[PDB]
Amino acid sequence: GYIQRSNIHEEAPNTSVEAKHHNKTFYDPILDIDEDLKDDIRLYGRDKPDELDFTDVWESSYQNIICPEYFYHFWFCGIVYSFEPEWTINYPFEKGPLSPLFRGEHALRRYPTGEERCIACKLCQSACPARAITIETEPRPDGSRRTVRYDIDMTKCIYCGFCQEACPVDAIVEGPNYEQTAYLHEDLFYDKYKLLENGDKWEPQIARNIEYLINQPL
Amino acid sequence: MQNKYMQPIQLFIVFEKLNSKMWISKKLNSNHSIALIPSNWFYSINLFLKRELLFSNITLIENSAIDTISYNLETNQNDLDKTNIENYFFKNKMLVFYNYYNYFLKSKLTLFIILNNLNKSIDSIDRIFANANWLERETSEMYGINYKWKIDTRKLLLDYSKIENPMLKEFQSEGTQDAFYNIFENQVVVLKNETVEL
Amino acid sequence: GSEKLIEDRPYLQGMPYFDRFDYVSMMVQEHAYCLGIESLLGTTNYSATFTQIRTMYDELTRILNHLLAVACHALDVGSMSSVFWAFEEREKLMEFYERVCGARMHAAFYRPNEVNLNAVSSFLMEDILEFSRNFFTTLNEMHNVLTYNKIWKQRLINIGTYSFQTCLDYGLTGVMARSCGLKRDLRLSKTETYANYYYLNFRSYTGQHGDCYDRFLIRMNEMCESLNIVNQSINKISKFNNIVSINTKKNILNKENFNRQTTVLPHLVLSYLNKNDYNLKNTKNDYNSMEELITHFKYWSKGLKVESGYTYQSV
Amino acid sequence: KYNPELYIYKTYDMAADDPVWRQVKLDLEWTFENIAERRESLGYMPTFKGDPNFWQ
Amino acid sequence: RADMAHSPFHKAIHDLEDKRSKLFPDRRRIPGRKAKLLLAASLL
Amino acid sequence: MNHYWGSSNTIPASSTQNNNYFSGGGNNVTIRGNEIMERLPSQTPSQNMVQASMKTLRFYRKFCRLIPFILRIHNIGTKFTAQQAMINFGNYIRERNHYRDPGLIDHRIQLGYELLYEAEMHFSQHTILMQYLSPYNTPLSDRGYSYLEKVKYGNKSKFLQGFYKGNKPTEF
Amino acid sequence: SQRGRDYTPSNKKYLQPWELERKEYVELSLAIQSAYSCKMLSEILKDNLYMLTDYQLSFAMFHLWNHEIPIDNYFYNVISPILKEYITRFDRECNKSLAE
Amino acid sequence: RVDYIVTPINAVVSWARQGSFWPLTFGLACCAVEMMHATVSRYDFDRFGVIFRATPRQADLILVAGTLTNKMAPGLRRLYEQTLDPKWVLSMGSCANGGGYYHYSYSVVRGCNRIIPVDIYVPGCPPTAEALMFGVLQLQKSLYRQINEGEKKYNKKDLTY
Amino acid sequence: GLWSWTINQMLTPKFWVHLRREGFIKTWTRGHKASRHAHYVGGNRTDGYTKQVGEDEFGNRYYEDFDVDHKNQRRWVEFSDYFMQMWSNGDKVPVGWHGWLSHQYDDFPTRTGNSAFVKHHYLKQHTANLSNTPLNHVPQGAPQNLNRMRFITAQRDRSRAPWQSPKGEGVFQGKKLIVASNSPFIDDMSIRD
Ligand code: SF4
Ligand code: SF4
Ligand code: SF4
Repeated sequence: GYIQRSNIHEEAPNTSVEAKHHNKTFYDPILDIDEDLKDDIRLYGRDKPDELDFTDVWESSYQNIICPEYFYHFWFCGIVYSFEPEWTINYPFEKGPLSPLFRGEHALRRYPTGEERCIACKLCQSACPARAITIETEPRPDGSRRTVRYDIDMTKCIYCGFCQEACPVDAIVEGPNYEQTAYLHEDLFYDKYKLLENGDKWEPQIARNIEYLINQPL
Repeated sequence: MQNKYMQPIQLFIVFEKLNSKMWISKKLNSNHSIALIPSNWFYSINLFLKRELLFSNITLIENSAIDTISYNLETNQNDLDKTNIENYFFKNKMLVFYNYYNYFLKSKLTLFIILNNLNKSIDSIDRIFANANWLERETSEMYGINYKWKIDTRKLLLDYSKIENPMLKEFQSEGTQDAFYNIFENQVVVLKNETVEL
Repeated sequence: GSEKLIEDRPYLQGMPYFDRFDYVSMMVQEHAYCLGIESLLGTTNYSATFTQIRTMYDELTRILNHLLAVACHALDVGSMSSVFWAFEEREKLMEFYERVCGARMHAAFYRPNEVNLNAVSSFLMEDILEFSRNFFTTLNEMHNVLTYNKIWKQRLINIGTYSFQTCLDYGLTGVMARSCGLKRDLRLSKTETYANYYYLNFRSYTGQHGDCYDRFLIRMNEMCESLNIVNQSINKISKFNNIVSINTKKNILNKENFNRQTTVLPHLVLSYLNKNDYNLKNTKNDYNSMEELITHFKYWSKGLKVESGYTYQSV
Repeated sequence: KYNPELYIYKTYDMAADDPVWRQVKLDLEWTFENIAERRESLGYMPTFKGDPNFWQ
Repeated sequence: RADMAHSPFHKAIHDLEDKRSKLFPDRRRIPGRKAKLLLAASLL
Repeated sequence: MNHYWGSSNTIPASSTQNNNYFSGGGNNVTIRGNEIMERLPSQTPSQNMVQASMKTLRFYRKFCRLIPFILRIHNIGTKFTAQQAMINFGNYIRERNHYRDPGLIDHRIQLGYELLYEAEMHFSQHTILMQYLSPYNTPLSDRGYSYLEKVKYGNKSKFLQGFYKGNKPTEF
Repeated sequence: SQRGRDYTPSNKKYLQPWELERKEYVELSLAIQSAYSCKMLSEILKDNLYMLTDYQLSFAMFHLWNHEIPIDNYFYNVISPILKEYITRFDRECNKSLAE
Repeated sequence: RVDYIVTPINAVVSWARQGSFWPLTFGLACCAVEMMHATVSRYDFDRFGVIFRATPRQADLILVAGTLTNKMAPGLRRLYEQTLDPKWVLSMGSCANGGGYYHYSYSVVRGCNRIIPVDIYVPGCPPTAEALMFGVLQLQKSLYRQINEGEKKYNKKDLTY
Repeated sequence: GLWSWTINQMLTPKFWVHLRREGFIKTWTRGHKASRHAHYVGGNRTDGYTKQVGEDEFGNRYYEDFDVDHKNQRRWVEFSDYFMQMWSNGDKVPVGWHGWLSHQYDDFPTRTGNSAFVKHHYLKQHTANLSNTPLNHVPQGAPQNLNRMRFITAQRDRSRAPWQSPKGEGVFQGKKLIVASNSPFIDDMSIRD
């Protein structure tokens, strides 16, 4: 490609008995018997052996008369594999393993004083891949850069967390809330107040997750 | 690019009538070469590729059209060269690129055909390469490239009872027709598309 | 309309569209998009290459796709439990993957030329090794019922027998090309090797019949060789040796070191080879550097400009 | 082409049906055992502990 | 090479005899033996 | 011939006889074929507007010959009569009579034949296929008509009628 | 890569990574990390002499130590001269490389 | 004097209908892939009794999982009509909810509610298996409760008049 | 709903200890609270009952035992509300216990003293799903929204605020109806010295 190699062949490691990496029991005589079957033309094409053998006749007889597939399958798949423990998770009584980076319910974070973290930089709206985040912002009565409306259409929101990734003041976050099933498609259209309440409900775990994530590069 | 590479000048040698223009760049791999070809000797080129030693071991990898009508160099305008695919596309109205892989030579070839006729009609390689049937069907359904003497002209991906070319520079993202449920008809009807804008 | 959907959006704005293209394999498409973006940018993701995370994610995606294909084929043939087993394995794989992006099947962690170096844990590598052991056990259990069953054999033997010319005419590739006897694979091609297969040893199996049983055997052998290659790639970024005391021969094991805790150091290669870039990334941030703030703004508002040109990248 | 290497499914263990696969399995077991022993040597493990003062 | 025996990066090539014996089969499948046994048993 | 319009793609009248014990035959010009249309070859290139017009007339005749079966199968005969549907389709075709490119005409003919075959295969919903067959400027004959506009805008010019209605929503 | 390019270092004492294409450096690093034989490593280093780097040499040494790769007559003959040349080419900004 | 037995009968009917909320084996895209993962052993929908039925004539729960396009809306309406009554509908995934990433696509139905009536919606794109299970549980609880929602008023004898 | 704890499960020292400690009501209610397995009732180890790791604000009790046969079944929670087999839902968990129960972080909510999560003033109590319930989130412009008219008026007034025309009787200086302007700003140049 971009470099030059002289010896095209990559030689196998030296198999000397005195080699430090000489792998004892690398080849097993009880296992490596492929040399016996290395000449089988049937494994290489539609042709058959130049002369059939009593071994082949006996194998075909076992395959056909005995019908041994059923017995072997019942013994292995049923009796043996039925004895393993259950991997099912008690969903109503327990929760599955959720990673810290779980992009859950979109929410609006805030500073510890409670002031709005959103600085109306429009980064979330310019970063929503489907433009699922809508912002309408005007100067605040005190003069702060805050939006008069902040809407997230969950019908068109992929819950991707890109707004959180590109958030300039850590305002938009993806809380662990995943049970956000809505009985109304209109109710699914979350807004500024709804997002603020959702962040208020789950701020603590969100704060712990934020601290842990910041500590990752710190 | 430390591998053995050579221009497939045999194409122009066999043709003996077409001025060969080949391009090789490091943006693609070391075995990718792109050449412009006239639409007149297009079926002839396809047959010659399909049935020639050192080239018969080839398979069509992809095929896609480019609406060169509105493709314009956004930045670094003064940096354009005199042998640039960008200049060539700016010159023409559409560019059909067919990319094949030759296992015998283990290389990648990209034939780019410049289309300027208003009908956008070109010959069909479906009768040459089997995979070209569905590919050319999708290409015609999306860009309107008329594959003359094609095996099948049936629609591929466009919605039923819809006559449009969404993969065109003129077509807006939202389209024009949207389907709702007509209670007066007790079935799905189609009306004009009134979409929400950002 | 994913084509126009991506074409009407910025380069980063169309990123998750690749995951929706190949639903079963969302990491291979993202890796292909990243490689193509780098080729258009004329560069390569040094951190992604040095971390081998691209190779590990591609191997995990390939294993998941193989498990899903085996489950679907078994369900169609009539085997109803292999689907459940492959689904448990895929659930474990998706749980491992979500630790890097937070989603089970649409991760979209791979960026064009940037890597989220913070989201790298050695515990992930240890769990990957444990999952590799579990997946070997599961593959043995699956082969115990599908490889030798006479019903499955008669349902797949000489079924859909294709050939070299047949594949060439329609451009059948991948497992189909392998079963057709064609030894074509972009991973092991010198002019087409992408991320990490050009220097690692892996075994690829090609069928001599081109049938359904051949395709199934190709899938199973691909899963096994993918497990082996993943183990090798994990070892490549592993610190197998430690300083041993000259007095006697006892290893001088630290007491307050992640190396003492975990043998895997996901940052060792990048730190040793690209210490300047590693320090620049670990030190300066957009919350601290005005230039980094401008970079964050441009990447989130207009995106990095790409030079004009047409390229084609295959993964 | 003149000296093929054929992997033949012969044993009930697909890993046993390939010497390289058996070696990989043994290596995985050895690595797991070594990591477990190295962790057991310390007898205690540091872990990330958040603090309410961090959200000051 | 990790694909050939006695690989340099194997790191697990020291006294694996007991584990290998426990984790691998110890008998080869003699062709037709089970066939003859089952057929004779059925007849008898 | 091996085509969807081929003579051999006709459903036999009897389970053992094509048409009768004395002669064969079947109905495929006005009804669907025996098997699905595997391929739809592109129309031969016509270098003359005369040939293009002949092809267009042939397509119109073919569409008319299946208008009865199309209306009967879709249960959409109440919307308009077969002659009414033919007249509406003729008006729609006249709307595109300005074309002068043989290649564009051939492409349009191929697309129309494909759409008709899709309708012949019932792959498309009847409520959507009614768009092409609906009357151009008359109410649907399957529902009542209200002459509120004709009465209120009696003898009112088009400009005045448009000004009285409003081109956009009056609330926003 | 090398076509229409000169591998000469800009500092005239040591070649920094900024002077070569990143793809070439990445490929060299991967090849060094995947060198499982002393002869193979020697061949790779000799072939890539025009674009060799001190960081790459340090990585090769680290890999040899970690993998416990045996140092043989190839290491004593080929690796020794290139290593000596690199050491003679070292400087004060080669603290990490020299120490490693 | 018919509501006394009917109320126990209504409760038994609600329990039975909740116990056999069979999802329709009709999936399209990544949301349906997640739903299929929710049918896996790890996510035991069989614990709640959800068994996939292939035929709409024998199905009760319509798990609309995937993106709806102009070439599939009439088929979806026909399937919804062909679904045996009583029926419930749950749209899983953003595409099934409101198109999601393709909300501005010319080949997108722009919402499944405009085609067929939907009872419940799931937000995730794709929703987690746990999210789908929670949505199914909420739908089951609503169906059990909706049978006797107190629509009738109680007379002076505490009897629904 | 009978036999929450079977004889085999009741024939263990753990069952006797729990019954003597927490009473028959609590012993029986645990089987109806968070039934996961008949052999996992109160824990997998038979030597005793797993201790209560914590309690949720909604009365839920969270415990953890490492003796379970499934790795993903380490920590469990028993809810207080158990009207039916499928009455409780996965939305009743508190925000603090959600991270611990989902293995998001090994930190667990603490009642007092050192707390694994911050305690700010703007904290609001987490509530279950309000969908299909009267407490559902109401958008500003929904039809059922009792004040959607005000929101619509405000949105329209952003760029299309209507002119406040006279309404009723008023003075007329000729054909010009006499009405005073209502501009909040005051023209100082007209009234200054
Ligand atoms: S990035 Fe954060 S601060 Fe900026 S507009 Fe978006 S939510 Fe507000
Ligand atoms: S999570 Fe993703 S799709 Fe949803 S609003 Fe944020 S950026 Fe947009
Ligand atoms: S909503 Fe998301 S996960 Fe579901 S089908 Fe659409 S893109 Fe895929």
